[PDB]
Amino acid sequence: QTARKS
Amino acid sequence: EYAVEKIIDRRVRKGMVEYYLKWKGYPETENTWEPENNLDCQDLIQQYEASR
Repeated sequence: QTARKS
Repeated sequence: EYAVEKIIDRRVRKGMVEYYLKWKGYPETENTWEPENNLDCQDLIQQYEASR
């Protein structure tokens, strides 16, 4: 689905 | 914050599980390693560990 980009 | 296309790889760094991600709509050159806590892709993760 989605994810945070560090 | 961004839509994930697929998980390409998995590794452990600093005792943290990380996934190499291909972002939807972005070039392969933008693939990045992200700690598992950063992901909201239970389906993909589930599928990755399964076919792993």
